[PDB]
Amino acid sequence: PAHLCFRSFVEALKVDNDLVEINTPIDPNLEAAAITRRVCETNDKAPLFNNLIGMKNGLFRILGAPGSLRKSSADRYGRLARHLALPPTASMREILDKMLSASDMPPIPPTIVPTGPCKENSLDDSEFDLTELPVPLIHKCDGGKYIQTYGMHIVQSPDGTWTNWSIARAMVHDKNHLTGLVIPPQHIWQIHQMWKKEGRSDVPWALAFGVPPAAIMASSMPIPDGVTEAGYVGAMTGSSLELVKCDTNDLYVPATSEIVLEGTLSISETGPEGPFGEMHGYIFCGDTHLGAKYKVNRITYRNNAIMPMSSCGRLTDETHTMIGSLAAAEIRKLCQQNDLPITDAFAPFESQVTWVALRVDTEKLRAMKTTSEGFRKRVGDVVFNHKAGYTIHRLVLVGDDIDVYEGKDVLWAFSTRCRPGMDETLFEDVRGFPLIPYMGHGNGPAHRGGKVVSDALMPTEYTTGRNWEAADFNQSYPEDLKQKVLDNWTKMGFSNHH
Amino acid sequence: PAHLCFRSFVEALKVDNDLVEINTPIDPNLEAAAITRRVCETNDKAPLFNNLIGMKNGLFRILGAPGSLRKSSADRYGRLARHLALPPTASMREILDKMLSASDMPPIPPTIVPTGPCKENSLDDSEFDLTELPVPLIHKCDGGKYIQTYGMHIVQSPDGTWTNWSIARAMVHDKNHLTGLVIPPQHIWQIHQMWKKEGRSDVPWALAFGVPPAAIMASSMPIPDGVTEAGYVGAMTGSSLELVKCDTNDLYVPATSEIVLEGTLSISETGPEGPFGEMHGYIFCGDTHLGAKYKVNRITYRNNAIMPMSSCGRLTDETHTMIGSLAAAEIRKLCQQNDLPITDAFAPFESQVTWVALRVDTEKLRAMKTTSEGFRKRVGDVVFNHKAGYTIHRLVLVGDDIDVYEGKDVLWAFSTRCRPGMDETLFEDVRGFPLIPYMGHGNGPAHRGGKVVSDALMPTEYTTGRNWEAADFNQSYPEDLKQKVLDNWTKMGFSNHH
Ligand SMILES: Cc1cc2c3c(c1C)C(C)(C)C[C@@H](O)N3c1c(nc(O)[nH]c1=O)N2C[C@H](O)[C@H](O)[C@H](O)COP(=O)(O)O
Ligand SMILES: Cc1cc2c3c(c1C)C(C)(C)C[C@@H](O)N3c1c(nc(O)[nH]c1=O)N2C[C@H](O)[C@H](O)[C@H](O)COP(=O)(O)O
Ligand SMILES: [K+]
Ligand SMILES: [K+]
Ligand SMILES: [K+]
Ligand SMILES: [K+]
Ligand SMILES: [Mn+2]
Ligand SMILES: [Mn+2]
Repeated sequence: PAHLCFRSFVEALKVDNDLVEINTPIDPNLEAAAITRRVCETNDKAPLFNNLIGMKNGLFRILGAPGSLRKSSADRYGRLARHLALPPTASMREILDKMLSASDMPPIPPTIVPTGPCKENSLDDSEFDLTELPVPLIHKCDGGKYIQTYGMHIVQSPDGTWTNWSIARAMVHDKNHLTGLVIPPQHIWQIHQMWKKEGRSDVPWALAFGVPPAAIMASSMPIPDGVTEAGYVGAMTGSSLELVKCDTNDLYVPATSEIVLEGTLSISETGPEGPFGEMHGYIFCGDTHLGAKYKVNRITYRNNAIMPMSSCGRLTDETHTMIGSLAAAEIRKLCQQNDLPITDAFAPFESQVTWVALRVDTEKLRAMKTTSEGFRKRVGDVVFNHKAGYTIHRLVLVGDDIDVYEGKDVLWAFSTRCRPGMDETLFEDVRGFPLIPYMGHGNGPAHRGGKVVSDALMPTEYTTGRNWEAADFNQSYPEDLKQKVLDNWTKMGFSNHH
Repeated sequence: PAHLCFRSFVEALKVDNDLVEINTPIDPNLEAAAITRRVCETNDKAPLFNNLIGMKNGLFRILGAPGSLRKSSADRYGRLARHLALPPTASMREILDKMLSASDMPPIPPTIVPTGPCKENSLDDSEFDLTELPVPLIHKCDGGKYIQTYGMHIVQSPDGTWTNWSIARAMVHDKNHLTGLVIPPQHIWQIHQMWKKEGRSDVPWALAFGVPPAAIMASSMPIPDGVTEAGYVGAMTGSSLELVKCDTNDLYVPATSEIVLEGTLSISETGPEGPFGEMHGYIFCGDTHLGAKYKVNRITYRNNAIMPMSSCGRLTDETHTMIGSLAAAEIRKLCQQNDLPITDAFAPFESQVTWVALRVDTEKLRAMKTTSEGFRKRVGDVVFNHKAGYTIHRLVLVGDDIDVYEGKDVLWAFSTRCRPGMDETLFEDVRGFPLIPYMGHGNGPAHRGGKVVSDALMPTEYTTGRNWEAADFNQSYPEDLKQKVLDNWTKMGFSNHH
C-alpha cells in the first residue's frame, strides 16, 4: 500500500491525476527545484523528474513537492492523506488525529526481514562519489547541494533503547561526507549528545530516502523523547513496519527505501553548512556556519531509485504543511495532558507556521474561574518550555466559534479580540527558534525569547459566556431567511465543491 | 458623469455588468441586508432593490454594496474607481493617490444653483413619518432601523468658515428623529462641541443620501481639521460641485442628491442608539447607549429615489474598503509631511482594517542613521497622536520589497521580521478606537491605549541594506531559468488575467 511503500505512493499520485512525469532532460542545478518551487507556490501537481541530467548507475530520479497542497479545496490535503491511507478528501483535523492516534496505543515494534528493494543495488566506498550524483542545487544562493530534504535520519541511543527517525537538512561536503543541521532540542541532537558524552565512537547512522510515507510523516512530528518512531508508526498504521539491516552497521532501514546511505555522524568533526533557503521564506547569502559532519561508507538503492525533494521557502511546501501542522497536533495533545481545555490546534499558513491557534472549550474554561493573565501564563509555560513548542513563537487563544484550521478566521479573531500588550504575555526566558529571521538575524538573542501568548478570548468567555453574535450572513439573519436567499440566489441574478 | 451624480453611478454599474436589479418584492426587514451581506462576503454584483416592501410616495429603492469588491482581480476595486472617474482596472495606489491629490491643490469652492433633482419631491413635518418608510433592519440584533449607513452628514462651524461632510451611522428614533454616533475626534463631534460651547441653538443639519460618489468618498476620509470637503472634492475632480440650498435652513446639499433630510442636531438631547453590526464583524446584542439626537423637519427627494446601504460586518464592505484604505492614505501623507520615509500605506483587510502597513524607503532610512526603538517611537507618536490614526491600532513597518497592498506579503513580513515584544513599542497614552471589540468590550479602558508599532524592518535595513533574498520562484532562480520554466509550463503538463 501507498502509505507503506514510497514507490506505491508515487503510483497513487499518478492515479489521482496529481503527478506530472517529466521524461525530457532536467537539470538538477536549479531547474528541478525551480519547477518544484512554482508547483508549491501554485498548488500544482507533484513533478516527477524521470530524466535528470547527471543520473548514472540508476541514481536517481526526483519527486518534488511530496507533501504540498492540491489546488481544489475538496482534496487540498490529499497528498498528506495519501501518506496515511486516509481518503484524499480528509480534513486537517482527521490527518492530525491520525498522526496522534498512536499516542495512547502500545507500540507495534518493527519486523526484521532478510532483504528488500533497497538492496537491489549497492555502491561501496570505492565506487560512489557524492559530488558525481545529480544532487540538486535547490536555491541559487544555497551553500551546497542539498541531497537531504525529505529523507529520514536514523540514529540510536548508545544503550540501544531508543531509535529515532527524523528529518533534518544535509548537503554534500565532499565525495563521501555530508554536513547538516543537528541542533537542540531535536532528537538527533539529543542522541548525538549521548554519544559525545560516552566519548568512545562516532554515531552509527543511516539516512533513508523514499521511505514509507507514514514513516516520513512521523519523522516530521515531535513525538515524545525516548519514543521509537518505528513503533509509533506501527501502531498508527496497525501494521509492523518491515526493516532490513544495513550492510555496514547494525541499524535497520525500511525494506522499501528508495536510497540508503550508511555511515557515521561525527562526535568531533564539523564542516561548513548552509546557507539554505529555509521554511520562513529567506536565504541569507553567504551565511555559512559549522555544522555536523557525516561520513558515508555505503549506498544501497532500488532499481530506478527516486529521491524525494522539498523545494522549500515561501508558501506552501512540506516545511509548512508538515512541520507546522504536526507540531500543532503535538501541542494540542500536550495541552490536554496538562489539563488545559484545548480542543484543536493548527499553525496558520499565513503566520509562516510561526503561530499556533489553540481553540478553547470555553464551557470548561468558565468552570476554571480564572483570568486572562493567569490562563495565558499557564498555557505559555506548558508549551514554550516543551520541545513540541520549539518552532512556535506566538500562541493565539480563541474560543469555540473559531475554526483554527481556517486562517482567515484566526486572523479575524486575533485582530479583533486580542488587545495588543494588555491581552498578551511575552516570554523571554524560553528557547527560541533561530531559523526565524527575527531570531537568528534579528535584534536579540538568536536562541532565547521572542515568544508570546496572545489571548483572543473575550472577557465574558471566562465568566458567563460569549455575549455577541457575528455581523455575518451566517449569524445575523434567521435560518428561514438565509435559506430563502440561497434558494433564490441564481434566480435573482447572482453567481454560484469538487 | 458617474462620479458627480449617484443616479449616473448606478447606470455605470449596470453598464459594467456589476449590478443585479431585483424587481420583485424584497423586505427591508432583514432581507435586503441579507442579500447585500452575501454579496459582500462573496464579492458579487451590487444589488438594486427596485421593489421594496413598504415603499410609498417614491421613498425608496435601495442600492446595496456601493463600495464593495468585485470578484475578478483585474477590476477588484472597480466600484471604487467608478466613484472617481478612474478606469475600473485602477489599482489601490491609483485610487488613494486620486483621493490625496487635492491635498496640495487650492480648493475649488462649490457653485450654488437654484434647483436640482433633489427638489423633485418634498414632505413637510405634517406629511412624513420615518417609522413608515422602508428603512432597513440590517442585522437581526440591531437596536434600530439604520436609515443612515451611506449618506453624508452636513454640519457647519458656528462662524460659517468650515462645512464638514462625513459618514456616521444613524437609526430611526421616532416619526421625526434619528439617533446616531457623534464621537470624538470626528469632525461632526468637533463641530457639535463648538455649538454646545456657544450654547445658543441646536446645530443646523442636513443628511444627504445618494450624493455624488466623489463626495461620499471624501466623506469617508479623514482630511484635515477645518477643511471643507466640498472644496477638496472640487479640487480632486477638477470641477466645482453644484449645490442647492436646503428649504428650511441655509446649508447646501448636492443638487443631484437622491434624498435629503433637513433639521437639527441637538446640543442638549440624547436618545437610545445601537447596538449595530459593526465594521469589525460583531454585534453585542442589547448593548444600547445614549447617542446624539437629530430632529428631521423636511424631506426632499428625487423621483424614484434610491437609498444606498452598507450591510456592514465581516469582510468585505464599505467599512473596510473605504474606512481603512482612506485612513491609510491620509496616514501616508501625514508621515511624509513629518519627514518620515514612508512611500505607501494600506490597511490589510486580513487585519479587519485595524492595522496599517507602512512601506519604508530604506535608502532614506539608512541615511537617518537611527535605530528600531527610535524610529518606532517617532512613527507611532506622529500617527497615534493624530486623528488620521484614530481607527488604527497596529502599525507594521516594512521595507521596500513588500507590497503593502498585498495582505499575504504584509502577513509574511510581520510574522517573520518582527520579533514579538523586542521589535515593538506599545502606546497606552493615546486615543483608542472603542468600536474594536477588544477596546469597548475588552479588559482595559475603552477609549485609551491598546496601540502598537511593530517593526518588520530587519536590522541591516537601518545600516548597510537588505542582506537576504527570498526563497521564492521570483528571487531564488536566475531570469533565464525562470522564463524557461514559464515558457515550458503547459508543455510539461502543468496548469495556467481578466
Ligand atoms: C518536513 C521537514 C522537517 C524539517 C526540515 C525539512 C522538512 C521538509 C527540510 C526541508 C529538510 C528543512 C529543514 O530545515 N528541516 C529541518 C527540520 N528539523 C531540524 O532540526 N533541522 C532541519 O534542517 N525539520 C523539522 C523536524 O523534522 C521536526 O522538528 C521533527 O519533530 C524532528 O524529529 P524529532 O527530533 O522530534 O524526532
Ligand atoms: C464608509 C463608512 C464610514 C463610517 C461609517 C460607516 C461607513 C459605511 C457606517 C456603515 C455608517 C458604519 C459606521 O460605524 N460609520 C461611522 C464612521 N465614523 C463615525 O464616527 N461613526 C460611524 O458610525 N465612519 C467613518 C468616517 O466616515 C470617517 O472616520 C471619516 O473620516 C469621518 O469624516 P471626518 O470627521 O474626517 O470629516
Ligand atoms: K520525529
Ligand atoms: K482578549
Ligand atoms: K470627511
Ligand atoms: K524587526
Ligand atoms: Mn523523535
Ligand atoms: Mn472633515
